[PDB]
Amino acid sequence: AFGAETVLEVRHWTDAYFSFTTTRDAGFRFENGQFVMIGLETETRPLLRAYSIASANWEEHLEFFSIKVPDGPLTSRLQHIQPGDKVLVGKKPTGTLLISDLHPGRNLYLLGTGTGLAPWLSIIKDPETYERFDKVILTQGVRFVQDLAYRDYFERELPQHEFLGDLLREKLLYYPAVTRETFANQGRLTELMADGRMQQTLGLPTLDPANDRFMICGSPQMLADLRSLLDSRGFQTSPRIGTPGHYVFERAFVEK
Amino acid sequence: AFGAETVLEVRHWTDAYFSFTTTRDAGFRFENGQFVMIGLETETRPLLRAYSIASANWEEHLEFFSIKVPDGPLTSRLQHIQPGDKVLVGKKPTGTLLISDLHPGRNLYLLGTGTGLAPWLSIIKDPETYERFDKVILTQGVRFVQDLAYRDYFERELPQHEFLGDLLREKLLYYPAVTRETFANQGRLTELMADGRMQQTLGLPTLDPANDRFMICGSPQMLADLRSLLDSRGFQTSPRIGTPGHYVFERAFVEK
Ligand SMILES: Cc1cc2nc3c(=O)[nH]c(=O)nc-3n(C[C@H](O)[C@H](O)[C@H](O)COP(=O)(O)OP(=O)(O)OC[C@H]3O[C@@H](n4cnc5c(N)ncnc54)[C@H](O)[C@@H]3O)c2cc1C
Ligand SMILES: Cc1cc2nc3c(=O)[nH]c(=O)nc-3n(C[C@H](O)[C@H](O)[C@H](O)COP(=O)(O)OP(=O)(O)OC[C@H]3O[C@@H](n4cnc5c(N)ncnc54)[C@H](O)[C@@H]3O)c2cc1C
Ligand SMILES: [Cl-]
Ligand SMILES: [Cl-]
Repeated sequence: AFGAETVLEVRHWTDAYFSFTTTRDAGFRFENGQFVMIGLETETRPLLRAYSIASANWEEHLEFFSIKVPDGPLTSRLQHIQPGDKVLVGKKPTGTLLISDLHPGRNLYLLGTGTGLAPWLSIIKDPETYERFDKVILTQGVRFVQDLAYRDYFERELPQHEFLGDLLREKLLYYPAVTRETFANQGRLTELMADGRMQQTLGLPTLDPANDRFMICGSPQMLADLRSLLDSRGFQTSPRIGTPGHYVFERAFVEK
Repeated sequence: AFGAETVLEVRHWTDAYFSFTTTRDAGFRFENGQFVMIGLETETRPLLRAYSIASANWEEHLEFFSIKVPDGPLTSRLQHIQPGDKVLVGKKPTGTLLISDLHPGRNLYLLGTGTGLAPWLSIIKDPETYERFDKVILTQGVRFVQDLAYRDYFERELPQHEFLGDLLREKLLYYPAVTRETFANQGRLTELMADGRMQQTLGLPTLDPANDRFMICGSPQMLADLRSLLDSRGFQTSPRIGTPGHYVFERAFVEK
Protein backbone atom coordinates (compact mmCIF):
# COMPACT_ATOMS: atom_id res chain seq x y z
CA ALA A 1 0.00 0.00 0.00
CA PHE A 2 2.89 2.29 0.89
CA GLY A 3 6.01 1.64 -1.16
CA ALA A 4 9.23 3.37 -0.22
CA GLU A 5 10.65 6.15 -2.38
CA THR A 6 14.11 7.66 -1.94
CA VAL A 7 14.84 11.17 -0.71
CA LEU A 8 16.83 13.16 -3.25
CA GLU A 9 17.25 16.76 -2.12
CA VAL A 10 16.36 18.53 1.12
CA ARG A 11 16.18 22.26 1.88
CA HIS A 12 15.45 23.92 5.21
CA TRP A 13 13.73 27.28 5.00
CA THR A 14 13.41 27.94 8.70
CA ASP A 15 13.17 26.11 12.05
CA ALA A 16 9.53 25.41 11.07
CA TYR A 17 9.58 24.68 7.32
CA PHE A 18 11.51 22.46 4.96
CA SER A 19 11.16 20.96 1.50
CA PHE A 20 12.31 17.70 0.01
CA THR A 21 12.13 15.75 -3.20
CA THR A 22 11.71 12.00 -3.71
CA THR A 23 11.79 9.44 -6.45
CA ARG A 24 8.50 8.69 -8.14
CA ASP A 25 7.10 5.26 -9.00
CA ALA A 26 6.71 4.60 -12.72
CA GLY A 27 2.97 3.95 -12.29
CA PHE A 28 2.29 6.87 -9.92
CA ARG A 29 -0.15 9.33 -11.54
CA PHE A 30 -1.92 12.35 -10.06
CA GLU A 31 -3.94 15.47 -10.87
CA ASN A 32 -2.18 18.70 -10.01
CA GLY A 33 -3.30 20.00 -6.60
CA GLN A 34 -3.92 16.54 -5.10
CA PHE A 35 -2.57 15.13 -1.83
CA VAL A 36 -1.27 11.69 -0.98
CA MET A 37 -0.44 9.75 2.16
CA ILE A 38 3.29 9.76 2.87
CA GLY A 39 5.32 8.67 5.86
CA LEU A 40 8.12 6.81 7.54
CA GLU A 41 8.90 3.26 8.53
CA THR A 42 9.51 2.88 12.28
CA GLU A 43 10.46 0.28 14.89
CA THR A 44 6.74 -0.58 15.00
CA ARG A 45 3.91 0.75 12.79
CA PRO A 46 4.59 3.22 9.95
CA LEU A 47 3.83 6.90 10.61
CA LEU A 48 1.47 8.11 7.89
CA ARG A 49 0.14 11.61 7.12
CA ALA A 50 -1.64 13.41 4.29
CA TYR A 51 0.67 15.71 2.22
CA SER A 52 0.03 17.88 -0.82
CA ILE A 53 2.16 16.90 -3.82
CA ALA A 54 4.22 20.08 -4.32
CA SER A 55 5.19 19.27 -7.90
CA ALA A 56 3.48 18.94 -11.27
CA ASN A 57 2.41 15.56 -12.68
CA TRP A 58 4.65 15.96 -15.74
CA GLU A 59 7.77 16.20 -13.55
CA GLU A 60 10.09 13.22 -12.96
CA HIS A 61 10.35 13.57 -9.15
CA LEU A 62 7.91 14.34 -6.36
CA GLU A 63 8.37 17.36 -4.09
CA PHE A 64 6.88 17.95 -0.64
CA PHE A 65 6.74 21.11 1.47
CA SER A 66 6.61 20.28 5.17
CA ILE A 67 5.98 21.74 8.61
CA LYS A 68 8.32 20.87 11.48
CA VAL A 69 6.34 20.23 14.66
CA PRO A 70 8.81 19.70 17.58
CA ASP A 71 6.84 16.87 19.20
CA GLY A 72 4.85 15.91 16.10
CA PRO A 73 5.03 12.14 15.64
CA LEU A 74 5.85 12.29 11.92
CA THR A 75 7.70 15.56 11.51
CA SER A 76 9.90 15.23 14.61
CA ARG A 77 11.52 12.47 12.55
CA LEU A 78 10.83 13.64 8.98
CA GLN A 79 12.81 16.88 9.58
CA HIS A 80 16.00 14.78 9.82
CA ILE A 81 15.75 13.04 6.46
CA GLN A 82 18.87 12.99 4.32
CA PRO A 83 19.48 12.16 0.65
CA GLY A 84 19.18 8.37 0.27
CA ASP A 85 16.65 7.88 3.09
CA LYS A 86 13.34 6.14 2.45
CA VAL A 87 9.97 7.92 2.62
CA LEU A 88 6.77 5.93 2.18
CA VAL A 89 4.43 7.23 -0.53
CA GLY A 90 0.82 6.14 -1.12
CA LYS A 91 -0.87 5.02 -4.35
CA LYS A 92 -4.17 6.89 -4.23
CA PRO A 93 -3.97 10.68 -4.56
CA THR A 94 -7.12 12.68 -3.91
CA GLY A 95 -8.34 16.11 -2.85
CA THR A 96 -10.39 19.16 -3.75
CA LEU A 97 -7.76 21.56 -5.10
CA LEU A 98 -8.54 20.94 -8.74
CA ILE A 99 -8.85 23.56 -11.45
CA SER A 100 -11.29 21.15 -13.10
CA ASP A 101 -13.73 21.98 -10.25
CA LEU A 102 -13.55 25.70 -11.05
CA HIS A 103 -16.14 27.26 -13.38
CA PRO A 104 -14.66 29.06 -16.38
CA GLY A 105 -13.00 32.23 -15.17
CA ARG A 106 -10.50 34.98 -15.93
CA ASN A 107 -8.31 35.32 -12.83
CA LEU A 108 -7.14 32.43 -10.66
CA TYR A 109 -6.25 33.34 -7.06
CA LEU A 110 -4.20 30.80 -5.11
CA LEU A 111 -4.71 31.75 -1.48
CA GLY A 112 -2.36 29.86 0.82
CA THR A 113 -0.85 30.24 4.29
CA GLY A 114 2.24 28.41 5.58
CA THR A 115 2.46 24.96 3.98
CA GLY A 116 -0.77 25.76 2.11
CA LEU A 117 1.66 27.03 -0.51
CA ALA A 118 2.49 23.37 -1.33
CA PRO A 119 -0.34 22.58 -3.81
CA TRP A 120 0.32 25.87 -5.60
CA LEU A 121 3.78 24.64 -6.57
CA SER A 122 1.92 21.96 -8.53
CA ILE A 123 -0.77 24.23 -10.01
CA ILE A 124 1.56 27.00 -11.23
CA LYS A 125 3.55 24.38 -13.20
CA ASP A 126 0.48 22.90 -14.94
CA PRO A 127 0.24 24.15 -18.55
CA GLU A 128 -3.56 23.80 -18.36
CA THR A 129 -3.68 26.46 -15.63
CA TYR A 130 -2.53 29.05 -18.16
CA GLU A 131 -4.77 27.76 -20.96
CA ARG A 132 -7.74 28.48 -18.72
CA PHE A 133 -6.78 31.75 -17.02
CA ASP A 134 -5.53 35.19 -17.98
CA LYS A 135 -3.83 35.84 -14.61
CA VAL A 136 -2.69 33.50 -11.87
CA ILE A 137 -2.14 35.18 -8.50
CA LEU A 138 0.25 33.14 -6.37
CA THR A 139 0.07 34.02 -2.67
CA GLN A 140 1.75 32.87 0.50
CA GLY A 141 0.65 34.36 3.82
CA VAL A 142 3.18 33.84 6.61
CA ARG A 143 4.03 35.38 9.99
CA PHE A 144 7.45 36.93 9.27
CA VAL A 145 9.32 37.98 6.13
CA GLN A 146 11.92 35.28 6.85
CA ASP A 147 9.17 32.61 6.68
CA LEU A 148 8.41 33.17 2.99
CA ALA A 149 9.37 29.97 1.19
CA TYR A 150 10.57 29.67 -2.41
CA ARG A 151 10.87 33.46 -2.69
CA ASP A 152 13.87 33.55 -5.06
CA TYR A 153 12.25 30.80 -7.11
CA PHE A 154 9.05 32.80 -7.56
CA GLU A 155 10.65 36.24 -8.02
CA ARG A 156 13.71 35.33 -10.13
CA GLU A 157 13.97 31.72 -11.32
CA LEU A 158 10.45 30.81 -12.45
CA PRO A 159 10.20 33.80 -14.86
CA GLN A 160 13.26 32.18 -16.54
CA HIS A 161 11.84 28.63 -16.73
CA GLU A 162 13.36 27.50 -20.03
CA PHE A 163 9.85 26.24 -20.90
CA LEU A 164 7.20 27.99 -18.78
CA GLY A 165 9.01 31.36 -18.47
CA ASP A 166 7.53 33.46 -21.31
CA LEU A 167 4.01 32.58 -20.19
CA LEU A 168 4.81 33.16 -16.50
CA ARG A 169 6.14 36.69 -16.97
CA GLU A 170 2.81 37.45 -18.66
CA LYS A 171 0.37 35.67 -16.34
CA LEU A 172 1.95 34.76 -12.97
CA LEU A 173 1.67 37.37 -10.22
CA TYR A 174 3.41 36.74 -6.89
CA TYR A 175 1.77 38.28 -3.83
CA PRO A 176 3.54 37.49 -0.54
CA ALA A 177 1.76 38.53 2.66
CA VAL A 178 3.20 38.89 6.18
CA THR A 179 1.27 39.43 9.42
CA ARG A 180 3.70 40.00 12.29
CA GLU A 181 5.95 42.78 10.97
CA THR A 182 5.87 45.66 8.49
CA PHE A 183 5.96 44.59 4.84
CA ALA A 184 4.70 45.71 1.44
CA ASN A 185 1.59 43.58 2.03
CA GLN A 186 0.93 43.43 5.74
CA GLY A 187 -1.93 41.39 7.11
CA ARG A 188 -3.93 38.20 6.81
CA LEU A 189 -5.07 37.44 3.27
CA THR A 190 -8.66 38.03 4.43
CA GLU A 191 -7.76 41.56 5.54
CA LEU A 192 -5.79 42.40 2.40
CA MET A 193 -8.80 41.33 0.32
CA ALA A 194 -11.51 42.78 2.60
CA ASP A 195 -10.47 46.34 1.73
CA GLY A 196 -9.14 45.54 -1.75
CA ARG A 197 -5.45 46.19 -1.01
CA MET A 198 -4.48 42.95 -2.80
CA GLN A 199 -6.37 43.96 -5.99
CA GLN A 200 -4.95 47.50 -5.93
CA THR A 201 -1.36 46.22 -5.58
CA LEU A 202 -1.85 43.71 -8.42
CA GLY A 203 -3.71 46.12 -10.72
CA LEU A 204 -6.75 43.85 -10.86
CA PRO A 205 -10.47 44.77 -10.69
CA THR A 206 -12.72 44.47 -7.63
CA LEU A 207 -13.67 40.83 -7.01
CA ASP A 208 -16.47 39.59 -9.23
CA PRO A 209 -18.17 36.13 -9.09
CA ALA A 210 -18.34 36.09 -12.91
CA ASN A 211 -14.56 36.46 -13.32
CA ASP A 212 -12.53 35.51 -10.27
CA ARG A 213 -11.78 31.96 -9.18
CA PHE A 214 -10.11 30.86 -5.94
CA MET A 215 -8.23 27.89 -4.57
CA ILE A 216 -7.79 28.18 -0.81
CA CYS A 217 -5.42 26.13 1.36
CA GLY A 218 -4.49 26.99 4.91
CA SER A 219 -5.24 26.96 8.57
CA PRO A 220 -8.73 26.22 9.84
CA GLN A 221 -9.04 29.91 10.69
CA MET A 222 -7.91 31.27 7.33
CA LEU A 223 -10.29 28.93 5.52
CA ALA A 224 -13.26 29.98 7.66
CA ASP A 225 -12.43 33.67 7.29
CA LEU A 226 -11.82 33.58 3.54
CA ARG A 227 -14.90 31.48 2.87
CA SER A 228 -16.98 33.98 4.86
CA LEU A 229 -15.55 36.86 2.83
CA LEU A 230 -16.06 35.16 -0.55
CA ASP A 231 -19.52 33.87 0.36
CA SER A 232 -20.55 37.41 1.38
CA ARG A 233 -19.37 38.67 -2.05
CA GLY A 234 -21.58 36.13 -3.89
CA PHE A 235 -19.00 33.42 -4.66
CA GLN A 236 -20.22 29.83 -4.52
CA THR A 237 -18.11 26.93 -3.28
CA SER A 238 -17.66 23.68 -5.13
CA PRO A 239 -19.76 21.33 -2.93
CA ARG A 240 -17.79 18.14 -3.68
CA ILE A 241 -15.03 16.75 -5.87
CA GLY A 242 -16.29 16.68 -9.44
CA THR A 243 -18.87 19.46 -9.07
CA PRO A 244 -17.53 22.86 -10.15
CA GLY A 245 -17.85 26.16 -8.30
CA HIS A 246 -16.25 29.59 -8.07
CA TYR A 247 -13.79 28.32 -5.48
CA VAL A 248 -12.29 25.19 -4.05
CA PHE A 249 -10.63 24.81 -0.67
CA GLU A 250 -8.80 22.30 1.49
CA ARG A 251 -7.42 22.17 5.02
CA ALA A 252 -3.62 22.56 5.00
CA PHE A 253 -3.69 20.79 8.39
CA VAL A 254 -6.02 20.20 11.32
CA GLU A 255 -5.61 21.51 14.87
CA LYS A 256 -5.47 18.17 16.65
CA ALA B 1 38.89 23.19 -7.35
CA PHE B 2 36.71 20.11 -7.02
CA GLY B 3 33.69 20.64 -4.79
CA ALA B 4 31.57 17.68 -3.81
CA GLU B 5 28.08 17.21 -5.25
CA THR B 6 25.58 14.63 -4.02
CA VAL B 7 24.45 11.58 -5.96
CA LEU B 8 20.69 11.57 -6.49
CA GLU B 9 19.65 8.67 -8.71
CA VAL B 10 21.59 5.72 -10.13
CA ARG B 11 20.62 3.28 -12.89
CA HIS B 12 22.55 0.26 -14.11
CA TRP B 13 22.07 -0.62 -17.76
CA THR B 14 24.43 -3.56 -17.91
CA ASP B 15 27.55 -4.98 -16.22
CA ALA B 16 29.47 -2.34 -18.24
CA TYR B 17 27.28 0.79 -18.22
CA PHE B 18 25.46 2.88 -15.66
CA SER B 19 24.05 6.37 -15.29
CA PHE B 20 23.73 8.70 -12.34
CA THR B 21 22.56 12.17 -11.49
CA THR B 22 24.07 14.68 -9.07
CA THR B 23 23.31 18.02 -7.53
CA ARG B 24 24.56 21.06 -9.38
CA ASP B 25 26.32 24.08 -7.89
CA ALA B 26 24.40 27.34 -8.21
CA GLY B 27 27.29 28.94 -10.13
CA PHE B 28 28.04 25.95 -12.39
CA ARG B 29 27.45 26.89 -16.04
CA PHE B 30 28.24 24.96 -19.22
CA GLU B 31 27.65 24.79 -22.97
CA ASN B 32 25.75 21.71 -24.08
CA GLY B 33 28.14 18.99 -25.27
CA GLN B 34 30.97 19.95 -22.90
CA PHE B 35 32.88 17.71 -20.49
CA VAL B 36 34.09 18.32 -16.97
CA MET B 37 36.46 16.67 -14.54
CA ILE B 38 34.60 14.56 -11.98
CA GLY B 39 35.76 12.06 -9.41
CA LEU B 40 35.91 10.61 -5.94
CA GLU B 41 37.58 11.40 -2.65
CA THR B 42 39.82 8.57 -1.42
CA GLU B 43 42.05 7.60 1.51
CA THR B 44 44.80 9.55 -0.29
CA ARG B 45 44.54 11.69 -3.45
CA PRO B 46 41.21 12.21 -5.25
CA LEU B 47 40.56 10.11 -8.37
CA LEU B 48 39.73 12.48 -11.22
CA ARG B 49 38.57 11.78 -14.79
CA ALA B 50 37.06 13.69 -17.72
CA TYR B 51 33.29 13.03 -18.19
CA SER B 52 30.77 14.42 -20.67
CA ILE B 53 27.88 16.25 -18.98
CA ALA B 54 24.92 14.07 -20.05
CA SER B 55 22.30 16.73 -19.35
CA ALA B 56 21.29 20.12 -20.72
CA ASN B 57 22.46 23.38 -19.13
CA TRP B 58 18.89 24.49 -18.40
CA GLU B 59 18.28 21.42 -16.21
CA GLU B 60 18.48 21.57 -12.39
CA HIS B 61 20.68 18.46 -11.92
CA LEU B 62 23.71 17.03 -13.68
CA GLU B 63 23.64 13.57 -15.29
CA PHE B 64 26.59 11.34 -16.19
CA PHE B 65 26.72 8.18 -18.31
CA SER B 66 29.58 5.94 -17.23
CA ILE B 67 31.62 2.90 -18.23
CA LYS B 68 32.42 0.25 -15.62
CA VAL B 69 36.01 -0.94 -15.98
CA PRO B 70 36.61 -3.85 -13.54
CA ASP B 71 40.11 -2.74 -12.50
CA GLY B 72 39.71 0.90 -13.56
CA PRO B 73 40.90 3.14 -10.72
CA LEU B 74 37.88 5.47 -10.84
CA THR B 75 35.07 3.28 -12.10
CA SER B 76 35.88 0.22 -9.96
CA ARG B 77 34.68 2.50 -7.15
CA LEU B 78 32.28 4.82 -9.00
CA GLN B 79 30.07 1.84 -10.00
CA HIS B 80 29.12 1.41 -6.32
CA ILE B 81 27.80 4.91 -5.69
CA GLN B 82 24.47 5.20 -3.91
CA PRO B 83 22.03 8.09 -3.44
CA GLY B 84 23.58 10.48 -0.89
CA ASP B 85 27.21 9.72 -1.78
CA LYS B 86 29.59 12.51 -2.76
CA VAL B 87 31.04 12.88 -6.26
CA LEU B 88 33.59 15.60 -6.96
CA VAL B 89 32.72 17.92 -9.86
CA GLY B 90 35.04 20.45 -11.52
CA LYS B 91 34.45 24.14 -12.27
CA LYS B 92 35.79 24.47 -15.81
CA PRO B 93 33.85 22.64 -18.53
CA THR B 94 35.38 22.45 -21.98
CA GLY B 95 35.40 20.39 -25.16
CA THR B 96 34.79 20.33 -28.89
CA LEU B 97 31.25 18.95 -29.14
CA LEU B 98 29.60 22.30 -29.73
CA ILE B 99 26.90 23.05 -32.27
CA SER B 100 28.36 26.57 -32.33
CA ASP B 101 31.40 25.07 -34.13
CA LEU B 102 29.19 23.64 -36.88
CA HIS B 103 28.61 25.63 -40.07
CA PRO B 104 24.96 26.28 -40.87
CA GLY B 105 23.37 23.03 -41.95
CA ARG B 106 20.15 21.09 -42.46
CA ASN B 107 20.68 17.69 -40.80
CA LEU B 108 22.60 17.10 -37.58
CA TYR B 109 24.02 13.59 -37.14
CA LEU B 110 25.10 12.61 -33.63
CA LEU B 111 27.41 9.64 -34.13
CA GLY B 112 28.26 7.94 -30.85
CA THR B 113 29.43 4.54 -29.63
CA GLY B 114 29.13 3.23 -26.06
CA THR B 115 29.41 6.13 -23.59
CA GLY B 116 29.85 8.46 -26.59
CA LEU B 117 26.07 8.71 -26.31
CA ALA B 118 26.57 10.88 -23.18
CA PRO B 119 27.03 14.32 -24.83
CA TRP B 120 24.05 13.65 -27.08
CA LEU B 121 21.78 13.54 -24.04
CA SER B 122 22.78 17.18 -23.57
CA ILE B 123 22.53 18.22 -27.24
CA ILE B 124 19.10 16.68 -27.93
CA LYS B 125 17.68 18.67 -24.98
CA ASP B 126 19.07 22.02 -26.16
CA PRO B 127 16.32 24.14 -27.77
CA GLU B 128 18.96 25.80 -29.98
CA THR B 129 19.70 22.44 -31.63
CA TYR B 130 16.23 22.47 -33.15
CA GLU B 131 16.33 26.16 -34.09
CA ARG B 132 19.35 25.39 -36.24
CA PHE B 133 18.48 22.01 -37.78
CA ASP B 134 15.62 20.38 -39.64
CA LYS B 135 16.49 16.83 -38.50
CA VAL B 136 18.58 15.55 -35.62
CA ILE B 137 19.74 11.95 -36.01
CA LEU B 138 20.51 10.43 -32.62
CA THR B 139 22.68 7.31 -32.84
CA GLN B 140 24.21 4.86 -30.42
CA GLY B 141 26.44 2.09 -31.76
CA VAL B 142 26.92 -0.77 -29.31
CA ARG B 143 27.96 -4.43 -29.39
CA PHE B 144 24.71 -6.17 -28.39
CA VAL B 145 21.03 -5.19 -28.39
CA GLN B 146 21.02 -5.40 -24.58
CA ASP B 147 23.76 -2.72 -24.44
CA LEU B 148 21.57 0.04 -25.90
CA ALA B 149 21.14 2.64 -23.17
CA TYR B 150 18.15 4.95 -22.69
CA ARG B 151 16.18 3.05 -25.33
CA ASP B 152 12.71 3.48 -23.78
CA TYR B 153 13.54 7.12 -23.11
CA PHE B 154 14.39 7.76 -26.76
CA GLU B 155 11.63 5.63 -28.31
CA ARG B 156 8.73 6.36 -25.94
CA GLU B 157 9.31 9.02 -23.27
CA LEU B 158 11.15 11.82 -25.08
CA PRO B 159 8.45 12.14 -27.81
CA GLN B 160 6.12 12.94 -24.85
CA HIS B 161 8.39 15.54 -23.19
CA GLU B 162 5.75 17.92 -21.84
CA PHE B 163 7.90 20.72 -23.34
CA LEU B 164 10.20 19.35 -26.07
CA GLY B 165 7.85 16.59 -27.32
CA ASP B 166 6.02 18.22 -30.26
CA LEU B 167 9.32 19.34 -31.76
CA LEU B 168 11.00 15.98 -31.12
CA ARG B 169 8.37 13.91 -32.92
CA GLU B 170 9.01 16.18 -35.93
CA LYS B 171 12.81 16.42 -35.87
CA LEU B 172 14.43 13.74 -33.67
CA LEU B 173 15.30 10.46 -35.38
CA TYR B 174 16.68 7.59 -33.28
CA TYR B 175 19.05 5.22 -35.04
CA PRO B 176 20.45 2.45 -32.81
CA ALA B 177 23.23 0.29 -34.28
CA VAL B 178 24.49 -3.10 -33.09
CA THR B 179 27.59 -4.96 -34.27
CA ARG B 180 27.73 -8.42 -32.68
CA GLU B 181 24.28 -9.85 -33.45
CA THR B 182 21.47 -9.49 -35.99
CA PHE B 183 19.48 -6.27 -35.68
CA ALA B 184 17.55 -3.81 -37.83
CA ASN B 185 20.78 -1.81 -38.22
CA GLN B 186 23.69 -4.20 -38.00
CA GLY B 187 27.23 -2.93 -38.16
CA ARG B 188 29.64 -0.19 -37.17
CA LEU B 189 28.34 3.31 -37.87
CA THR B 190 31.10 3.66 -40.50
CA GLU B 191 29.77 0.61 -42.36
CA LEU B 192 26.12 1.66 -42.14
CA MET B 193 27.08 5.03 -43.64
CA ALA B 194 29.65 3.73 -46.15
CA ASP B 195 26.93 2.07 -48.23
CA GLY B 196 24.15 4.50 -47.27
CA ARG B 197 22.06 2.05 -45.22
CA MET B 198 21.65 4.66 -42.46
CA GLN B 199 20.31 7.29 -44.91
CA GLN B 200 17.96 4.79 -46.58
CA THR B 201 16.49 3.68 -43.23
CA LEU B 202 15.99 7.29 -42.11
CA GLY B 203 14.62 8.53 -45.46
CA LEU B 204 17.39 11.11 -45.80
CA PRO B 205 19.43 12.07 -48.90
CA THR B 206 22.96 10.92 -49.70
CA LEU B 207 25.51 12.77 -47.54
CA ASP B 208 26.32 16.25 -48.79
CA PRO B 209 28.94 18.68 -47.34
CA ALA B 210 26.55 21.59 -47.98
CA ASN B 211 23.77 20.10 -45.82
CA ASP B 212 24.91 17.49 -43.34
CA ARG B 213 26.66 18.22 -40.06
CA PHE B 214 28.22 15.70 -37.68
CA MET B 215 29.21 15.44 -34.05
CA ILE B 216 31.28 12.32 -33.42
CA CYS B 217 32.09 10.79 -30.02
CA GLY B 218 33.49 7.32 -29.53
CA SER B 219 36.38 4.95 -29.46
CA PRO B 220 39.70 5.88 -31.02
CA GLN B 221 38.89 3.45 -33.83
CA MET B 222 35.40 4.74 -34.59
CA LEU B 223 36.68 8.31 -34.69
CA ALA B 224 39.49 7.44 -37.10
CA ASP B 225 37.17 5.43 -39.34
CA LEU B 226 34.36 7.99 -39.42
CA ARG B 227 36.73 10.89 -39.99
CA SER B 228 38.28 8.99 -42.92
CA LEU B 229 34.83 8.38 -44.40
CA LEU B 230 33.65 11.98 -43.97
CA ASP B 231 36.95 13.45 -45.17
CA SER B 232 36.76 11.28 -48.30
CA ARG B 233 33.24 12.65 -48.96
CA GLY B 234 34.48 16.28 -48.81
CA PHE B 235 33.51 17.18 -45.23
CA GLN B 236 35.89 19.47 -43.35
CA THR B 237 36.62 19.18 -39.64
CA SER B 238 36.49 22.06 -37.21
CA PRO B 239 40.24 22.55 -36.54
CA ARG B 240 39.88 23.94 -33.00
CA ILE B 241 37.30 25.12 -30.48
CA GLY B 242 35.78 28.33 -31.78
CA THR B 243 36.45 27.69 -35.47
CA PRO B 244 33.46 26.14 -37.26
CA GLY B 245 33.48 23.18 -39.64
CA HIS B 246 31.18 20.54 -41.09
CA TYR B 247 31.89 18.25 -38.15
CA VAL B 248 33.22 18.19 -34.64
CA PHE B 249 34.57 15.19 -32.78
CA GLU B 250 35.91 14.14 -29.40
CA ARG B 251 37.42 11.01 -27.87
CA ALA B 252 34.88 9.21 -25.67
CA PHE B 253 37.91 7.66 -23.91
CA VAL B 254 41.53 6.79 -24.57
CA GLU B 255 43.05 3.30 -24.75
CA LYS B 256 45.55 3.68 -21.93
C1 LIG C 1 -5.37 17.18 3.20
C2 LIG C 1 -4.23 17.45 4.01
C3 LIG C 1 -3.08 17.91 3.39
C4 LIG C 1 -1.94 18.20 4.14
N1 LIG C 1 -0.82 18.64 3.44
C5 LIG C 1 0.33 18.94 4.16
C6 LIG C 1 1.48 19.41 3.52
O1 LIG C 1 1.55 19.60 2.30
N2 LIG C 1 2.61 19.71 4.29
C7 LIG C 1 2.62 19.51 5.67
O2 LIG C 1 3.62 19.79 6.33
N3 LIG C 1 1.48 19.04 6.31
C8 LIG C 1 0.33 18.75 5.56
N4 LIG C 1 -0.77 18.29 6.22
C9 LIG C 1 -0.69 18.06 7.69
C10 LIG C 1 -0.01 16.67 7.86
O3 LIG C 1 -0.94 15.59 7.52
C11 LIG C 1 0.56 16.38 9.26
O4 LIG C 1 -0.35 16.83 10.26
C12 LIG C 1 1.95 17.02 9.40
O5 LIG C 1 2.87 16.23 8.63
C13 LIG C 1 2.43 17.03 10.86
O6 LIG C 1 2.46 15.66 11.33
P1 LIG C 1 3.00 15.34 12.80
O7 LIG C 1 2.69 13.89 13.00
O8 LIG C 1 4.38 15.81 12.94
O9 LIG C 1 2.00 16.30 13.72
P2 LIG C 1 0.48 15.93 13.93
O10 LIG C 1 0.28 15.27 15.29
O11 LIG C 1 -0.34 15.71 12.75
O12 LIG C 1 0.05 17.47 14.18
C14 LIG C 1 0.24 18.14 15.45
C15 LIG C 1 0.04 19.66 15.37
O13 LIG C 1 0.97 20.19 14.42
C16 LIG C 1 0.34 21.34 13.78
N5 LIG C 1 0.46 21.10 12.32
C17 LIG C 1 0.42 19.93 11.67
N6 LIG C 1 0.62 20.17 10.37
C18 LIG C 1 0.82 21.49 10.21
C19 LIG C 1 1.06 22.25 9.12
N7 LIG C 1 1.16 21.68 7.91
N8 LIG C 1 1.24 23.58 9.23
C20 LIG C 1 1.13 24.16 10.48
N9 LIG C 1 0.88 23.38 11.60
C21 LIG C 1 0.72 22.05 11.43
C22 LIG C 1 -1.07 21.47 14.33
O14 LIG C 1 -1.00 22.38 15.47
C23 LIG C 1 -1.32 20.04 14.79
O15 LIG C 1 -2.33 19.99 15.80
C24 LIG C 1 -1.91 18.01 5.53
C25 LIG C 1 -3.08 17.52 6.16
C26 LIG C 1 -4.22 17.24 5.40
C27 LIG C 1 -5.39 16.76 6.06
C1 LIG D 1 37.07 14.09 -23.11
C2 LIG D 1 36.77 12.87 -22.44
C3 LIG D 1 35.45 12.60 -22.12
C4 LIG D 1 35.11 11.42 -21.47
N1 LIG D 1 33.77 11.22 -21.16
C5 LIG D 1 33.40 10.05 -20.52
C6 LIG D 1 32.06 9.79 -20.21
O1 LIG D 1 31.13 10.57 -20.48
N2 LIG D 1 31.74 8.59 -19.58
C7 LIG D 1 32.72 7.67 -19.21
O2 LIG D 1 32.41 6.61 -18.67
N3 LIG D 1 34.05 7.92 -19.52
C8 LIG D 1 34.40 9.12 -20.17
N4 LIG D 1 35.71 9.34 -20.46
C9 LIG D 1 36.73 8.34 -20.02
C10 LIG D 1 37.01 8.65 -18.52
O3 LIG D 1 37.82 9.86 -18.39
C11 LIG D 1 37.70 7.53 -17.73
O4 LIG D 1 38.73 6.94 -18.51
C12 LIG D 1 36.65 6.50 -17.26
O5 LIG D 1 35.91 7.10 -16.20
C13 LIG D 1 37.31 5.21 -16.74
O6 LIG D 1 38.17 5.57 -15.65
P1 LIG D 1 38.94 4.42 -14.84
O7 LIG D 1 39.88 5.16 -13.94
O8 LIG D 1 37.97 3.49 -14.26
O9 LIG D 1 39.76 3.66 -16.07
P2 LIG D 1 41.00 4.34 -16.77
O10 LIG D 1 42.30 3.77 -16.21
O11 LIG D 1 40.83 5.68 -17.31
O12 LIG D 1 40.78 3.53 -18.15
C14 LIG D 1 41.22 2.16 -18.33
C15 LIG D 1 40.64 1.52 -19.60
O13 LIG D 1 39.22 1.54 -19.51
C16 LIG D 1 38.70 1.68 -20.87
N5 LIG D 1 37.77 2.83 -20.83
C17 LIG D 1 37.86 3.95 -20.09
N6 LIG D 1 36.78 4.70 -20.33
C18 LIG D 1 35.99 4.04 -21.19
C19 LIG D 1 34.80 4.34 -21.76
N7 LIG D 1 34.18 5.49 -21.45
N8 LIG D 1 34.20 3.49 -22.61
C20 LIG D 1 34.84 2.30 -22.92
N9 LIG D 1 36.07 1.99 -22.35
C21 LIG D 1 36.62 2.89 -21.49
C22 LIG D 1 39.88 1.80 -21.82
O14 LIG D 1 40.21 0.46 -22.28
C23 LIG D 1 40.95 2.31 -20.86
O15 LIG D 1 42.26 2.02 -21.34
C24 LIG D 1 36.09 10.48 -21.11
C25 LIG D 1 37.44 10.76 -21.42
C26 LIG D 1 37.77 11.96 -22.08
C27 LIG D 1 39.14 12.22 -22.39
CL1 LIG E 1 -6.82 34.94 6.20
CL1 LIG F 1 32.42 3.20 -36.75
